Parts: sequence; C-alpha cells; structure tokens
Amino acid sequence: GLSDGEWQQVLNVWGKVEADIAGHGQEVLIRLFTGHPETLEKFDKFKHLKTEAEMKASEDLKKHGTVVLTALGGILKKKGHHEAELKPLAQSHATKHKIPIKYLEFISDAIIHVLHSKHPGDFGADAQGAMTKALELFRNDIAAKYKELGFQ
Ligand code: HEM
Repeated sequence: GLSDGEWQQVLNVWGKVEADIAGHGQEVLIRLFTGHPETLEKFDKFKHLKTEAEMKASEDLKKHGTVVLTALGGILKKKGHHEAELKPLAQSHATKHKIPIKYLEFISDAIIHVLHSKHPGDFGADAQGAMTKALELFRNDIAAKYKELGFQ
C-alpha cells in the first residue's frame, strides 16, 4: 500500500534504471550472484560463471538482466495493480524455477544496493523508502501465491 507520492518517487527512480536498463540489470544480477552464490545454482545457463569477471563479460547475463528488469518495470508501472502481470511470474518461479521467497528478498536488497552504487548521493532517503516499500509489495504478493501453491 503505497501513496501516490511514493509511487511518484518509485517511477522517478525507475527513470534512472530505464536510461540504462542493461547496465542496471547486469549489476543487480551480479550483486545477487556474488552476494548469495546459492542463487547462481538456480540458473542452468549461468552456473558456469565461476568468476565475477565472467559475469561482467557475459552478454547473456546482461540480456537476462534486461528481461528481469523489464518485467519488474512493467509491474512497477502498474502502481500495485499488477495481478495479471505478477501471477504468471509467481507461477513460473514457484512451479518451474522453484525460487524460494528468500531469493526475492535477496534481489530486492540488491536493487537497493545497486541504485546507491550507481547514483551515490542521488538516491535520497525518501526515494529509498518508496522503492523499498514497492519491492516489499511485489514480494508479499508473490508470497501469497507461493502459499496458495504450497511452495517453499
Ligand atoms: C525482481 C524479481 C524477478 C523478476 C521480475 C523476474 C522475472 C523473470 C522473467 C520475466 C523470466 C522469464 C519468464 C519466466 O520464466 O517466467 C524469468 C526467468 C527466470 N528467473 Fe526470474 N525474476 C526475478 C527474480 C528471480 C530470482 C531472484 C531468481 C533466482 C535466484 C530467478 C530465477 C529465474 C530463473 C532460473 C529463470 C529461467 C531462466 C532461463 O533459463 O531463461 N528470478 N524471471
């Protein structure tokens, strides 16, 4: 439950991401994989990446970063009205990719970390608060569908 002022901040911040969706998506995935290496095991096409240099040099990782952040962007632009957009993601991640909700927490914090990293002093406290709440909303709604499916 975000206010209009908070969604405004969210989409304001998202403008930063959209000026370089591939760069942002790349660094988010890298921060995830290096900060929580067990996450890497969920990707049959990234499990080969041992080193961070390999991650950085991988165009397919940047491609997936784009896919992920494009999907997230679409969801964020719905300002909470994302049932249609979210349900298939929740289903594919629960039943096909088998991604525990913990990993969604991991990538949420990673998004936060990357925005500070790429925009130091340009990602204010109010913007962090708004973005955090949005990612929590996202997670909580996924979490509801996970429960429904009985998935851990
Ligand atoms: C912001 C959170 C996320 C978003 C918006 C997102 C979005 C997507 C989308 C759009 C796809 C392709 C369509 C599909 O299979 O449903 C996908 C695939 C996939 N995702 Fe997620 N994802 C997120 C988080 C994660 C996390 C945290 C993990 C694992 C740690 C993960 C693991 C995977 C895997 C293994 C695939 C299939 C990759 C492939 O073989 O092409 N996702 N994701």
